[PDB]
Amino acid sequence: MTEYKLVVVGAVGVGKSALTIQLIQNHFVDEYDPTIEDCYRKQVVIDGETCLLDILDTAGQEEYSAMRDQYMRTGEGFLCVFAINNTKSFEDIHHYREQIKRVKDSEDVPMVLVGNKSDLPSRTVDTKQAQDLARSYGIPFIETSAKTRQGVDDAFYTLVREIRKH
Ligand SMILES: Nc1nc2c(ncn2[C@@H]2O[C@H](COP(=O)(O)OP(=O)(O)O)[C@@H](O)[C@H]2O)c(=O)[nH]1
Ligand SMILES: *Sc1cccc2ccccc12
Ligand SMILES: [Mg+2]
Repeated sequence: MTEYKLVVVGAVGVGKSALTIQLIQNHFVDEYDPTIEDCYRKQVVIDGETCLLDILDTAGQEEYSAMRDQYMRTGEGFLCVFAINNTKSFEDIHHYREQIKRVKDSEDVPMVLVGNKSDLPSRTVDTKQAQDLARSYGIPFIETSAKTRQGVDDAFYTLVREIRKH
């Protein structure tokens, strides 16, 4: 059956691991080693079509490695994650976006922009400015909380739809 290869990228601490573990294991893990990169696989059903998701939860020290480049070439879609209380992580999106397009040598790569930690009160990044950036990229924007589950399945499933459309 169909497999979708997803790569979760973004600055350290934005919640890549928390998002991935919430999606797969349905619980919020609050102090997951920042240095661990790993693959999470799970069978799921999406719009009826039964699926295998292969999700790469990236670690920052691997950024310029030959292995990262191969993983990006293999990856079919990218969840580009920032935190809504961390402006720098939002500004880093530009960097990850350009890297993915370069490494995969394409201007149209399946992607979703994710603004995580939506449960936190101290917002520094407006939804509108994230929506504006996503529009400029021509990709969906989904706001999530790995802690509460809000938006998590939508983020990942929407990325699968983006891969289908491609
Ligand atoms: N309140 C809240 N905390 C979060 C959320 N996602 C991650 N965190 C916390 O933010 C920190 C970094 O999360 P982590 O998943 O390790 O980030 P990574 O470096 O992108 O893998 C951890 O302390 C998590 O508990 C969220 O949606 N809400
Ligand atoms: S989850 C996983 C494991 C190995 C290689 C991958 C490439 C791209 C996406 C996900 C991967
Ligand atoms: Mg992590």
